[PDB]
Amino acid sequence: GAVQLHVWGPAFGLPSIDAECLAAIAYLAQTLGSADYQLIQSSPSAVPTQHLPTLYDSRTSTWIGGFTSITAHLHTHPPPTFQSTAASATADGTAYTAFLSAHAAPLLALSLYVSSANYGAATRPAYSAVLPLPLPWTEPPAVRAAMARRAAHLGLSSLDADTPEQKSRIRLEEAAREVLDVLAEVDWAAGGGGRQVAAEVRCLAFGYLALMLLPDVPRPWLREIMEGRYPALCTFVRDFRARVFPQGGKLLPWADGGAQASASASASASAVALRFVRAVMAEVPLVGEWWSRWWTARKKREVLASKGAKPAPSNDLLLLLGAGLGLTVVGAGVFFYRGLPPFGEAVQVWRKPV
Amino acid sequence: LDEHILTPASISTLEVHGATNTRRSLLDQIFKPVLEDTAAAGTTLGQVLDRVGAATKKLARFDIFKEEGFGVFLSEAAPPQSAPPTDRTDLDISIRVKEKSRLVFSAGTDFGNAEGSAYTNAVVRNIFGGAETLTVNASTGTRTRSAYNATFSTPINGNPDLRLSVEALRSATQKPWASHEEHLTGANLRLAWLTEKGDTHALAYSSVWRQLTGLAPTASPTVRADAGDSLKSSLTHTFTRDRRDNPMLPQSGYLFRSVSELAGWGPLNGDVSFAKTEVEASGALPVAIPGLAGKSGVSVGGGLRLGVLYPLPLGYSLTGAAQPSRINDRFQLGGPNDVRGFKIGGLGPHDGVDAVGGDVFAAGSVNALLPLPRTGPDSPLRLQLYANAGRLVALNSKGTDKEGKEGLAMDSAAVFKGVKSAVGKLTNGIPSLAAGVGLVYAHPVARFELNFSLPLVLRRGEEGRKGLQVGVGISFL
Amino acid sequence: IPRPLQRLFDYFPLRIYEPNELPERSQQLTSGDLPTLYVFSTDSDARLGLPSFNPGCLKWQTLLRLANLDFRILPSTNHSSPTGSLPFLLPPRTSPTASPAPIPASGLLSFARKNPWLDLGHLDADLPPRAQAYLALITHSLRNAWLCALYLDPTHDALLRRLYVDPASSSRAVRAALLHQLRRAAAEQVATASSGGGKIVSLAPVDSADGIDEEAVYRSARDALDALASLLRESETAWFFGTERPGSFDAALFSYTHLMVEYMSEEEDTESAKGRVSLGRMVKEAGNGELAEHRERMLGVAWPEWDGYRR
Ligand SMILES: CC(C)[C@@H](C)/C=C/[C@@H](C)[C@H]1CC[C@H]2C3=CC=C4C[C@@H](O)CC[C@]4(C)[C@H]3CC[C@]12C
Ligand SMILES: CC(C)[C@@H](C)/C=C/[C@@H](C)[C@H]1CC[C@H]2C3=CC=C4C[C@@H](O)CC[C@]4(C)[C@H]3CC[C@]12C
Ligand SMILES: CC(C)[C@@H](C)/C=C/[C@@H](C)[C@H]1CC[C@H]2C3=CC=C4C[C@@H](O)CC[C@]4(C)[C@H]3CC[C@]12C
Ligand SMILES: CC(C)[C@@H](C)/C=C/[C@@H](C)[C@H]1CC[C@H]2C3=CC=C4C[C@@H](O)CC[C@]4(C)[C@H]3CC[C@]12C
Ligand SMILES: CC(C)[C@@H](C)/C=C/[C@@H](C)[C@H]1CC[C@H]2C3=CC=C4C[C@@H](O)CC[C@]4(C)[C@H]3CC[C@]12C
Ligand SMILES: CC(C)[C@@H](C)/C=C/[C@@H](C)[C@H]1CC[C@H]2C3=CC=C4C[C@@H](O)CC[C@]4(C)[C@H]3CC[C@]12C
Ligand SMILES: CC(C)[C@@H](C)/C=C/[C@@H](C)[C@H]1CC[C@H]2C3=CC=C4C[C@@H](O)CC[C@]4(C)[C@H]3CC[C@]12C
Ligand SMILES: CC(C)[C@@H](C)/C=C/[C@@H](C)[C@H]1CC[C@H]2C3=CC=C4C[C@@H](O)CC[C@]4(C)[C@H]3CC[C@]12C
Ligand SMILES: CC(C)[C@@H](C)/C=C\[C@@H](C)[C@H]1CC[C@H]2C3=CC=C4C[C@@H](O)CC[C@]4(C)[C@H]3CC[C@]12C
Ligand SMILES: CC(C)[C@@H](C)/C=C\[C@@H](C)[C@H]1CC[C@H]2C3=CC=C4C[C@@H](O)CC[C@]4(C)[C@H]3CC[C@]12C
Ligand SMILES: CC(C)[C@@H](C)/C=C\[C@@H](C)[C@H]1CC[C@H]2C3=CC=C4C[C@@H](O)CC[C@]4(C)[C@H]3CC[C@]12C
Repeated sequence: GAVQLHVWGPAFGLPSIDAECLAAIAYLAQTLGSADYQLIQSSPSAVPTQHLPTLYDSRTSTWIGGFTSITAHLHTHPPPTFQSTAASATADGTAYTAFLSAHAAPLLALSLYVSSANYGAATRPAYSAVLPLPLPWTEPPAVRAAMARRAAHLGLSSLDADTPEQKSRIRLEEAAREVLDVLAEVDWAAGGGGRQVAAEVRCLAFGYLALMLLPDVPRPWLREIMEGRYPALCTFVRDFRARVFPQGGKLLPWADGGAQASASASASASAVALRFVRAVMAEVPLVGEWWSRWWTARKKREVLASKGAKPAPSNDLLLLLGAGLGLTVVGAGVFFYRGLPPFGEAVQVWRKPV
Repeated sequence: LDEHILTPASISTLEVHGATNTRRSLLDQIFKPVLEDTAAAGTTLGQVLDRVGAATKKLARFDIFKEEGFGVFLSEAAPPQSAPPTDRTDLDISIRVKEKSRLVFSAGTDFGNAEGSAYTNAVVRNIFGGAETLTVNASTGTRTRSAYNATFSTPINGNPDLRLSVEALRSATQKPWASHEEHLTGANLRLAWLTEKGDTHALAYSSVWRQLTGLAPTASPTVRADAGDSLKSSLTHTFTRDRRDNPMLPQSGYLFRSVSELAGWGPLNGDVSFAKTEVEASGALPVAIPGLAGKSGVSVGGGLRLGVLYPLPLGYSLTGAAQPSRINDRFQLGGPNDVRGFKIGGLGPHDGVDAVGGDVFAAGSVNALLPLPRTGPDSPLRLQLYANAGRLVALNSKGTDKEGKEGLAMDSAAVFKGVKSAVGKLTNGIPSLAAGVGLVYAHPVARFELNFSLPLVLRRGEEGRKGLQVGVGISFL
Repeated sequence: IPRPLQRLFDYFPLRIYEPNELPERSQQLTSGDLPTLYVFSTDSDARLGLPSFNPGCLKWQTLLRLANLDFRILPSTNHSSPTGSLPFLLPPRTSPTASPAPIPASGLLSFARKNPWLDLGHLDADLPPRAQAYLALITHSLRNAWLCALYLDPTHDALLRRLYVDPASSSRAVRAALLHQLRRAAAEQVATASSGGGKIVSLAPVDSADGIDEEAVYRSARDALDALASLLRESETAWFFGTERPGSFDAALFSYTHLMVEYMSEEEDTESAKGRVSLGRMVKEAGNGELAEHRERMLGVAWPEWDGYRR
């Protein structure tokens, strides 16, 4: 286990529920050996990068977050068991990676998270089934809010995701087509003809299309559109799944011999309590945003130090002593005020002048 | 009694009850002058009683005591002083007063509902036992721009007349007439002062950050050009002489109000530099029909308001290039509390539908309150006929030639010529005039008025209302 | 009931005068004989119609200049836009107190077609799907890199202040507040990106430079620049997709490359200290200078009179 990949738990008969995490899992399975990496089910609060998927290079103890960063790092520092118009192919791969991460993610967010019916039936149970007990009340809400913000530019809402209803279906179909037509020009099957893209691009495309197609939802507008209109993409997704993750991807080297047991290392009682507490203080109406900013800065400094940079020393001691001084001043003032004898008397009398 | 006021008396002891949370120095500087006022020692029961009444009226000014709890007990002084110079010369009075609640906190909260509407009203009062008052008026909307207000008031050297206030505010004013909204964020420093004659001076320093945002889709190019960020650090002086018998229903007397403001010039620093002054003069003359007796209720009132906005350079020099005024500072005319018969901001320059302001204005009014039949003159109801008129013009540099490639900068001569032309434009032509009848309600908290208007003369692009128009508030033309 | 009294309300008013003249500021700013495009620029630059320093305004200004529309530009702010964001166009006043409705960025090209100072299909033609995939690079990777380097980078603090907060107000407190909100907004946009972002910290979006991967954003920008250079190299002509005249794709790329070369192309001493190549240097070195020569050609086509465009 030279490198450890921290990803979400399995869902919808797939190794992971997140598109980027599934893409990273597929890339690792296709390139690295079975015993050269470990998969760890986790949540963003469990990793200092605060973002999944996250790779921890145990050879150097480096925290790398993001699918693109993980793929770039593994090319520069490959593990021992690594086996990955050339310029035009690289340019096409970069362009399609950017297009996927920029436009296919809002579509998946609209299908799974923005849609209230779909989120309340499959997505929320799937997220709650891969987290310890008190977490599903803090992390899935943040994930859903982030995905809704991602898909906000699409201009569609939960009501649209299903007579005005038939007008919304046209908008959904147009939004799906605007992405699927672009994605359909590439020969993701790596067969004869069509465009050619890198293995990383193919893995990312599968990661997005798998969550856009396979999950069974009460309102499968996206799955119906895909099956009806893009049989090539449906066949690519099915073949890639059946080739890379057979029997639901249970043969992957999950930590401690299982997906559920993998999370147990970082899901101790104290760790889960601390994560839940931090999530709670992050929502305080007054100091929540300041606490979140301080924690984010601390974790960013930790990640940079792990990478090898030399961040400026933190000024936490100065802030702590200033806050303590202010608290002591406030306490002294309130103690002076409390117990002060009344400023006047009940009766007040003035004698005649002398 | 009628004959009791002849006997001279002297105030021996002054006792005050129910002031357990008030500093001695507060009552010290007000009650000794009452105490030693018996120097005359002649028919004092006809003068010291009113003196004590004035003293308790001054006591009411502190706001820290309950009005319904003002008590004054009087009793002849039992000690038989040797050789009394006059009858019952020894006299003591007793004053009993109950303080208001020391902390009022009207936390109307709807935290469960999305629209919080948490109008916190911390009115912490009488801190340090010297009539210091701290007021917090924080509020929130439907997760929109939250309001914020915090005022701290304190009398100076325990003088209820001279009062110093510090305020920090954050509001969002809506301006439907000009198709935008103003976001205000700044602090003030006022020094109010009540003269013994009854006048009210008020010197205030304000440094607010204005923001024009939320433009309506029908916003005019002028409003679009004036949108952005601005800071106004100004020093303003307000003087009021209200001799009217009833401010809500002025039947006799007069009112003179002057609001002079200097912004940006000299030590003050900001994005706008001007000298704005407004003068308001009002009056009312009762008309008693000789046939009827007592207060007839018929009066012939009037009014007159003037205002000049003079652009000034930024710096310590009176001779320099000055920027033209912005829509934030320009005057607005028209409405029920203004020249009647016109829409709110219905007078002055109009860019399309937006009511942009002007630099000088001159409003006037001639009303005549009339009592309703089968109704006493003391009744707040009254019938009114008005003849409101007004003008509102904007400054421009048409007369000045050779503006230059660099614009929006007028020299002293250009600004003076523009001001002269703007003032001259008031004299030529009939002012925007409207007349109508209506009923006025003299509710003590605020005046209510509903009238049937009919515009007569107005400039093109101005808005007038020909139907029933209602008006509430305390300031009317 | 409406019929009888209407003969009385219509008689009034009795006298109507000519409308009051607009204020001096309104007469100086809103009066013009040409349509005015309101962009993020300076007073000196707007007089000569030089390119704006905001890429969003610069793209539309370049498209309008390629559309032959005779127009002028004036500095403005986001608060004055009908859609809450620059740029927008105000057609000339028909009357001294009346003006037509503002034209948003979406309707800019449609407006430019009705006033041919023609066949403007190339400026708004639908792109092929591969062209859309490549446009994703410009609209996400380059935009995120520009936003990060301009706002969240302390190196460009003086440039950001001079470009955005100094002309807004002369008050130090107001300038600081505006800078704080600008940085918050820019961090919020940058964080909504799979590369260099995507951190889950709370139910609120990330609004700080510490929740953003600057290295990932920079790497994505470099990859995007190389890919765009290769795509330009594919075309046989001097423009993208082998077109005879520049189009929407060329304008979109130019609106970022020109600004990067103009402002971010600083000295190599700063680059050597941190090992980070500046955005302008990356643009110049992408491919074999294809992006730099494309920017020069776009400048020679849309601003042929300008000559101080080097940096
Ligand atoms: C309301 C919030 C703010 C916080 C203070 C409340 C926390 C309590 C109510 C929650 C937090 C974690 C919860 C918790 C964690 C784990 C388990 C194990 C399970 O087998 C039985 C229930 C149990 C023991 C539950 C009970 C309820 C707890 C203790
Ligand atoms: C006993 C176990 C098995 C389960 C069924 C019980 C759950 C209830 C009793 C408890 C456990 C965790 C609690 C819980 C977790 C987290 C939060 C977030 C906080 O901002 C609001 C309250 C809220 C939503 C509370 C509500 C009460 C919950 C949901
Ligand atoms: C597998 C099991 C053994 C793991 C999950 C244990 C969970 C329990 C012991 C943890 C999970 C969440 C924790 C928890 C959540 C929130 C709070 C609120 C805080 O103000 C007091 C502690 C309290 C109440 C702690 C107590 C310990 C809890 C309940
Ligand atoms: C030690 C401190 C941190 C303890 C005593 C404070 C707890 C309070 C301030 C916390 C505990 C639970 C929190 C809480 C629970 C649930 C929600 C719902 C969410 O939609 C808005 C915030 C809100 C309403 C937050 C606000 C802050 C609360 C009320
Ligand atoms: C208080 C002392 C000084 C005495 C003299 C009071 C004088 C005031 C109240 C009187 C004196 C002259 C009066 C006066 C003069 C002329 C007019 C014009 C008329 O169309 C409206 C009433 C009005 C405006 C009245 C109002 C009341 C005034 C101003
Ligand atoms: C920006 C300008 C408009 C501000 C600073 C105006 C200041 C002047 C006009 C104010 C400031 C203090 C005022 C002042 C102080 C005290 C008194 C004593 C009183 O018995 C007569 C009036 C008089 C003399 C007034 C007149 C008006 C003054 C002199
Ligand atoms: C400003 C307030 C007080 C209102 C009531 C104005 C009143 C006066 C000044 C107004 C009302 C009626 C106006 C008036 C009526 C008719 C004419 C005939 C015209 O050929 C010359 C101007 C002239 C003579 C104007 C001058 C201004 C007058 C006299
Ligand atoms: C009640 C008195 C005191 C005064 C104020 C009232 C004046 C109003 C009601 C009347 C008096 C004279 C009238 C008047 C005179 C002459 C003209 C010229 C005409 O071409 C337009 C209407 C106009 C301008 C009218 C408008 C209405 C006026 C101004
Ligand atoms: C329509 C207007 C122009 C008519 C009614 C005329 C005057 C109005 C404005 C009234 C309002 C206040 C009045 C006013 C206030 C106080 C005094 C002091 C007194 O010793 C002389 C008269 C004088 C100066 C009067 C004159 C008339 C005034 C100025
Ligand atoms: C020959 C040129 C240089 C002259 C006429 C120009 C300007 C100077 C000297 C004078 C002329 C008019 C003056 C002027 C007119 C009116 C007012 C309004 C008053 O509330 C503040 C002072 C102020 C603003 C002064 C300031 C000084 C000015 C502007
Ligand atoms: C050539 C003449 C017939 C034209 C200019 C019309 C009117 C003349 C008589 C002028 C002379 C004085 C002017 C006049 C004096 C005072 C004011 C008070 C102000 O609140 C409104 C304007 C108003 C009422 C104007 C209106 C126009 C008047 C009455």
